Amino acid sequence: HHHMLDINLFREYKGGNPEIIRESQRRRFADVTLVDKVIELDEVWRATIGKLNHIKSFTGIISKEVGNRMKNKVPLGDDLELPKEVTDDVYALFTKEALEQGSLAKLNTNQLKKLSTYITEVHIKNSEEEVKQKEKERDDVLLQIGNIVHETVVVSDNEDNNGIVRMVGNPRPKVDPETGYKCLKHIDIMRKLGGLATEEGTQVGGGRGYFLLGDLVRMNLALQNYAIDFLAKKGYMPIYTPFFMTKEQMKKVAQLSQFDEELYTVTGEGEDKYLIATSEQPIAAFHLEKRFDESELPIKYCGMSTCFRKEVGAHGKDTLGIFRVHQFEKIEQFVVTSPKDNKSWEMFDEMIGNSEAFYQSLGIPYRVVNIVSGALNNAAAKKFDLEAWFPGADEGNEYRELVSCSNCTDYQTRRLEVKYGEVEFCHMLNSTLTATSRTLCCIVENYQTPEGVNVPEVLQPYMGGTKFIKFKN
Amino acid sequence: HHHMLDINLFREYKGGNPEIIRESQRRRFADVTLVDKVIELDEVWRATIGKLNHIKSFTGIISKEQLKKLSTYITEVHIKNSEEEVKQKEKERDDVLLQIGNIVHETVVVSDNEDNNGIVRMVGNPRPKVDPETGYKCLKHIDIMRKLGGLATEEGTQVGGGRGYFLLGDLVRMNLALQNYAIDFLAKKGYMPIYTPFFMTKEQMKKVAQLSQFDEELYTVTGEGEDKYLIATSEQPIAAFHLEKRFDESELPIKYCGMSTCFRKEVGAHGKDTLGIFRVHQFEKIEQFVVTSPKDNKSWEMFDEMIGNSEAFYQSLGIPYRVVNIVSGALNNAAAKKFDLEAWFPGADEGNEYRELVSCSNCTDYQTRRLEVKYGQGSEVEFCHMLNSTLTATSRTLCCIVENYQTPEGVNVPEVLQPYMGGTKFIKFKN
Amino acid sequence: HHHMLDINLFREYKGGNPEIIRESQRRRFADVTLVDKVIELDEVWRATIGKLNHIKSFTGIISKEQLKKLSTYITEVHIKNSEEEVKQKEKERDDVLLQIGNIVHETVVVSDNEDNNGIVRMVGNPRPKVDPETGYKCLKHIDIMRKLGGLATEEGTQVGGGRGYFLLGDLVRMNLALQNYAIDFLAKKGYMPIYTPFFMTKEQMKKVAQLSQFDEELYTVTGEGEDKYLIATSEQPIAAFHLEKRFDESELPIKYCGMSTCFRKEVGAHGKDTLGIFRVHQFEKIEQFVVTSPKDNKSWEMFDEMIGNSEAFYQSLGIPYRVVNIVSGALNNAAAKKFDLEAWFPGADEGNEYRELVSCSNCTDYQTRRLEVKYGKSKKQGSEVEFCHMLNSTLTATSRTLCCIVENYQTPEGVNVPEVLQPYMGGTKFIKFKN
Amino acid sequence: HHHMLDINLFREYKGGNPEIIRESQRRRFADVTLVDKVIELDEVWRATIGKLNHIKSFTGIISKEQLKKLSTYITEVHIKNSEEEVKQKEKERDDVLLQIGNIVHETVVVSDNEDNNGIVRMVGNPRPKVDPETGYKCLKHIDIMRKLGGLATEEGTQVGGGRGYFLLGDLVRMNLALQNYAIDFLAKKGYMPIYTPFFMTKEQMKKVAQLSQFDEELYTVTGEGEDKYLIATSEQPIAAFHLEKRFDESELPIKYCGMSTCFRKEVGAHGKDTLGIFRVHQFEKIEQFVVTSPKDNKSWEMFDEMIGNSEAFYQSLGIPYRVVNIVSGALNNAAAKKFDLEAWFPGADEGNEYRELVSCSNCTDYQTRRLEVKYGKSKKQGSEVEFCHMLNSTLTATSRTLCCIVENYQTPEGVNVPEVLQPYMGGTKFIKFKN
Ligand SMILES: Nc1ncnc2c1ncn2[C@@H]1O[C@H](COP(=O)(O)O)[C@@H](O)[C@H]1O
Ligand SMILES: Nc1ncnc2c1ncn2[C@@H]1O[C@H](COP(=O)(O)O)[C@@H](O)[C@H]1O
Ligand SMILES: Nc1ncnc2c1ncn2[C@@H]1O[C@H](COP(=O)(O)O)[C@@H](O)[C@H]1O
Ligand SMILES: Nc1ncnc2c1ncn2[C@@H]1O[C@H](COP(=O)(O)O)[C@@H](O)[C@H]1O
Repeated sequence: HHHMLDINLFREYKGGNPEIIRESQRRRFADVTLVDKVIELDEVWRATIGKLNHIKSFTGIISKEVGNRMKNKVPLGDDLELPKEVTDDVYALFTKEALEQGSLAKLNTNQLKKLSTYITEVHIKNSEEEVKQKEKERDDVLLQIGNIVHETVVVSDNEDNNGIVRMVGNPRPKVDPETGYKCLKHIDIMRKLGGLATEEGTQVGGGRGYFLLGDLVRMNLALQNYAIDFLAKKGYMPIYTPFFMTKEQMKKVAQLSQFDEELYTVTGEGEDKYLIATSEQPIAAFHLEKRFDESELPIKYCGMSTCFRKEVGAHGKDTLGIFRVHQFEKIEQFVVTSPKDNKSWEMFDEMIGNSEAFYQSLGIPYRVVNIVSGALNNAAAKKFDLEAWFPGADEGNEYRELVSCSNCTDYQTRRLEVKYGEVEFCHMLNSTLTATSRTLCCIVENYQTPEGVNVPEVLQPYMGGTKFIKFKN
Repeated sequence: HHHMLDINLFREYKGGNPEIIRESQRRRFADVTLVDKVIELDEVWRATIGKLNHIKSFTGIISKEQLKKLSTYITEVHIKNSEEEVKQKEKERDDVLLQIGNIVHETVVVSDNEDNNGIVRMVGNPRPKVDPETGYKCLKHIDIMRKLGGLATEEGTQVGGGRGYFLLGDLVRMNLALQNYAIDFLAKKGYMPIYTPFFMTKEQMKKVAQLSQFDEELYTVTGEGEDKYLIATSEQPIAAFHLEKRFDESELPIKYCGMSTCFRKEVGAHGKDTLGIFRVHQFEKIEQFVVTSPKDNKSWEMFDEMIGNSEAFYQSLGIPYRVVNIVSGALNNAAAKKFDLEAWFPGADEGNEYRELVSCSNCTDYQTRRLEVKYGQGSEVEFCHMLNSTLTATSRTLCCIVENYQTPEGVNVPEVLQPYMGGTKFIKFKN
Repeated sequence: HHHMLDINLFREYKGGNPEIIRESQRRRFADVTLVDKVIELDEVWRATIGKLNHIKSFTGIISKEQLKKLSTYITEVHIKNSEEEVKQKEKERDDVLLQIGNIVHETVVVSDNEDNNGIVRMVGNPRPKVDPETGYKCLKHIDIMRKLGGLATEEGTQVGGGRGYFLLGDLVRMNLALQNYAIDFLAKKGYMPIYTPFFMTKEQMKKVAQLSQFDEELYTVTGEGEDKYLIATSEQPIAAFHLEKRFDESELPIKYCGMSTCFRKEVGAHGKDTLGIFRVHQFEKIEQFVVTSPKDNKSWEMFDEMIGNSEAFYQSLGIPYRVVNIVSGALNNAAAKKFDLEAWFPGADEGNEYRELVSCSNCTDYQTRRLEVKYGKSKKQGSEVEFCHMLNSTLTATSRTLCCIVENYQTPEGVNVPEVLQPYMGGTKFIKFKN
Repeated sequence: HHHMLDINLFREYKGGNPEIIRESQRRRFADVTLVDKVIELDEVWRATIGKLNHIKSFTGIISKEQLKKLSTYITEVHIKNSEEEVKQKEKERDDVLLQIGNIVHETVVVSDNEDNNGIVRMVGNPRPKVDPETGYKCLKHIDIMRKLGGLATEEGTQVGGGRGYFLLGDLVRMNLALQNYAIDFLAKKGYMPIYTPFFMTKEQMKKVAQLSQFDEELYTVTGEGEDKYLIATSEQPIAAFHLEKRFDESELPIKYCGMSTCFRKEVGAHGKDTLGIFRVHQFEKIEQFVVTSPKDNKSWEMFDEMIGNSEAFYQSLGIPYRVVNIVSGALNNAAAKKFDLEAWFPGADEGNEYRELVSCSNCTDYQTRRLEVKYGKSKKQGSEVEFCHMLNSTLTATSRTLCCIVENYQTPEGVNVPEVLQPYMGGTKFIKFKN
């Protein structure tokens, strides 16, 4: 059983288990004290409701006394103001001892009706606002705690400890044992094909800018076309998205730190917008405030978009070619599931399995890696990456991520109000199928020859039968 | 013979013909007085150079003869003053010249009203708006796509702002099929596929776009490096790709099959074409882009080839259309001539059935001058010619396809696209 | 001999050695093709000058001898055109050259992974994380500072945004003691104190910062005059202080004790080091900054002297550390070599105990070229003048140093004040936990 | 008795006294009609509540007794509509009330012209501008600092923009001595040192600054998270530190020794004080900041104590000064009273010899209302709770104080170090002119 993060989990008196949240924070190497802060604020909130109900009882105590006086035909008295001693402290009049000793008998009936009005206007309203402030204060701390980390996640703060789950395929050696031919790197291969112009690309579009030319363009399309067919046949609905999102929409699907490191701003028509970093962002927002029955789940989407990333944190990293760029196309798996019966965890296995079958069909060797708990973002309960073999890489850098697959359970569906059926929420998952510029880098390295690049068998029909791309220089 | 716009054409005494430029300005319904301003500024410029040479000769007259202090004074006070003043008049002259539009080709219909666009030819068998044998009236593209379950404008606008959309299901696969087929179609005709940056730096965009496009058309993108613009068409980065390059006759023509998503603010078009994905802020477009020699009407022959390519494309899709000669008053400053292909939309409102799907333009050397795309003379060098033409903008082409291929039960897939969609022949209505 | 990066080094037939530049690019894991692009552009530039001078000969042959209009045409159409083409090719060559990083020093560990940073030496006696006799486990800096009542991250972030903090009470006094002691420490070594603008104009900042720093590191400040940047380190304005100056051998070296608040966006480090004041947007830093002669390996001797100063500083504080040789792939474009001092944090999570407190870099003439800090007031070499060298080294960044002190000097009852800081704290020897 | 500005004071029939508010507006030379506008809006607000409660009676009369749909209609169309109208009128009333300035204290000089600032007292023996025996004329601070070699406005403005400056050498050490001595001085009086964020979010800055400060005074800082403002004084973040807190009598007063760099656009002062570091965009300031009980004139006693602290500070430095009572028309909206300390500048132009070094203000509860700094943890008075009082007073802004020191301690050969600062300067007694 994997827990959802909600306020009840913090409440030891209501069947909750706050130590689970502390343990998740420790595995995230995050602020463990947030758990006790939420508990403290929740208790103050609940105590504040108790005070409000205590003040509200004063209303009934007054009206009952007024009612008894009217039945007994007691004169109302003059239109007197409340004594300063009463309004200095109305609480002192409503103790059991004070009432028995005749606290209200000191006031005529006109004064009792003024007192009730005063209590409503000055004390009940003040307490009602204080209840709202404390509720928001608690909820604001709760929003800072990350999703519960799944028990199968490797507990570590260093991705050197990412668990190697399995290895699939036959990675060609960097140096051919019979001819001594050393595998070239993707950028040299693509330039030797005449298919890549980083010089005009950066002149025209800024850093990391590129033009792709010729057969590499046709292979770029072939990958997209095949990926969409591949997922459509597995029941994933193809969906093409806006590449813009309004800022208020983006704030519902992304972490605030992504805004400075990752997201471009776009201005000039209507509200300022962000360019999307992944079709997962608009496809998530697509579900804003919707409700789904068990009979309507799961919902499977094959998302398609160009993706834009500022890569501010990665200056000086992967600066050669189109492995790490600001602009690339990506085919994405996106699934909404029931929150019941470990279905989202079963869907996680299905989605990483889809990506594995995809790269096996391409003849791309890879390994599946279990991402350490300290590196998960706040939404993910678990993340598997597929790291593919790059036989032209510099020593030690041969396995590089091509795919990430995450189960976010109900972390984002809560923020988007994607309800199931004290509401319950759906679960959401996402997984890369293929980001094509980096997959093209991997293909050209694994399929290179001394004369050019072989086209993977499964892509040949999607390229009009082209079997081979010959070096031009 | 079609004239290029350069400073020599303004100079009647040097073999030029400024009345050609005045007549071109009248056909554009533009500021005709700009021609006389260039002539006046050019004459003042030439006289200023003459005064400088007259001043510089004073140096030589002196040199033959404490007599050096006068000579230095002439250099420091007069020669420098005139040499800088020549630059001021030269930049001033060129600044007016840059405002004059390209010479309008003789075959362009001369008019200020696009109601007078010339209908060059009509090709195909457009289906009637209403089937005479059943009474079934063709639906509009937006209704067709929604009945297919393939279009979500509601979530699209919530997520992406005005005109935002999601496309779903078989329509997505048909969108890709159009792109995949278009690229194959042009690659087989010798057009090199090229995928471009969708960003351009502002200095680069200023070389390939008119200044008004920045306000009406181009989004700004910020956050990494210099502020940039989203491209409105792959023609913009592909043109910039040729910045300061030079080509021989043997290296021409250069033919590109450009591919990109395109982004347009459509500020001038609020309230126009507000239903569906006919006019949007974001769409994919396959573009023909060609650089030619400036000799022997080669660019005009390439113009005919390019509109012919688009015609063959829509014939292969079974899309009826007409070719339209855009009136001189509607040409932008770069274009010497523009043909549009307007396709039949049987679901359109009465009178609105033919709508632009393709524009095809010969800009001769107007943009290559600004980009320094030289042909092959010192400063008397010549420049190449550049042309561009839509092959297909896919969201609007999809609108046209579903209207022309609709039935009461769904949408037939055009025959030529079926292999590009895994063999799908028909898309059934879901609601 | 360590080479400076200039155009002459690219010209193999004219005494240069471009393979040295190619090997530096490989060690940086950077774009090697830039070297050949500069060579090609320089050759076209030199050929364009050759064509221009040959056209200029037409004047002497013709003008010495009514074909006089031809001479004007040749000047107006060909000579002017060639002159403009030379200026364009020179700028094109120089723009690519500016993209190549400084020549990496031969003693730098060659690697793309900082796991291979060379451990040069270790100094001190690091206390165990767990007391061997009592089992008391060293607390982390943030918990210590909160138990002292001296750190308010809650009000800090509400008032100042992410990573914002207030410091209160004796922790403030210790923060100040670090700054005052550091400034005295460097003054005794001949480093002149200098207080700088914390704003810099874009034109000047562009000469001392690479383009990636504008997105990852530098805040923009607006509202008076032109938009400006907050400094990330006093190294930036102190370097710019030397703009367009020339220094003779007798006027070097120039040693400055830089002091400022420093401002850093830390965009690349979202989610990293989020607890306490180890990594913040705002901190004070006492900085060693030196201008040296370019002769006789003087800047390399100064590099050793500057890391030695920082080492003696942390020895005097009783802070154990190690000196680390930063791998070539991690150096920024300006640095020819960088040593870090990584101090012991006994409260850190397992495996994270040694963390950077100091960086020390020799940038030789990479920045002085851009700032035109020339060597020699004489112009005898014309445009072949040499430039001074510049170095910088942290002495102490005080919020992170404070974190290190409180972890290393903690007891179960509070924090001992390091002996050398006690006179700077009115004799306070100990700060007691309040909760 | 000094009144707080709250809605009850506007209600003449309910124990208030609106003429007191009108007279405060007249003394401020501000908009008197705001008082009657608040009165009118409050009356309409109270009448709207009366109509709403009367409509609510329809439920009890009707609902107690198939005309049941009428009750729903009355609730859906009239009661909800009246409830919204009450909230709107309350906000409309409160928005006008926020525009009225704090009640001006009775001891404030009533005038619109600061020429009438009251001279409260003068302390010290100001040296003559011209030496009576030698005729030596006192130099101005900028010339002194340049002759010491300690001030670089040329590099300062090139690097940092207008008014930018570097300080070098012993002037830096004296700048630092002022800060360290000031912090020790206030610590002995029980003021806790506090170091603050120099950034503030817009939501918090709006609670401690009036709208005109955003255009004239506050820089905007952008690039990480939301746009923020640079602080103009540590008073701003230290006030915000108390957001939504409640303090009992036993927890007051709260005394802070604020320290920060301060940033000011000085847009209103272009062309004013353009020579040297008397008026700059960036300076360090040691600040007295106090929260007091609202009872028994305690904040007015604290005001006297705070100006007294500043006076003893400048007496210890041997700086002659005068205390000035700032005219009512010049007070900002928050201040009920403001005293300035104006020090003697013997190098100033004729007539400009006394210039502000210190401002000391009692803001009573003007800001604590906006920050919800409540008095008493008990809620026995509900929404009729009282707020604490807040005061602030400069101890020393060091660049301007340095200007005053060098003019007052100059000789023909250099500058004497004030006796009390000598231990803070390693015993340096004198700084000699270098040129
Ligand atoms: N800057 C980039 N350039 C190219 N491909 C990228 C980039 N960032 C991510 N990708 C690809 O997209 C996948 C998903 O990335 P992420 O959403 O960061 O998990 C990666 O595994 C890569 O294949
Ligand atoms: N805002 C738009 N939305 C969709 N398609 C467009 C839009 N603007 C232009 N197009 C398509 O792109 C082609 C070229 O347009 P233009 O570049 O204006 O000549 C048109 O004929 C349309 O097919
Ligand atoms: N964001 C930061 N917060 C606190 N201290 C920092 C930060 N960045 C750098 N430092 C300190 O400043 C020193 C020099 O940093 P750098 O200029 O990056 O080499 C480091 O060794 C740290 O001690
Ligand atoms: N622009 C400035 N430059 C230097 N010192 C200043 C500046 N503005 C204010 N000060 C100092 O700070 C004190 C308090 O200023 P204020 O907060 O305006 O009352 C003044 O008395 C001056 O000593």
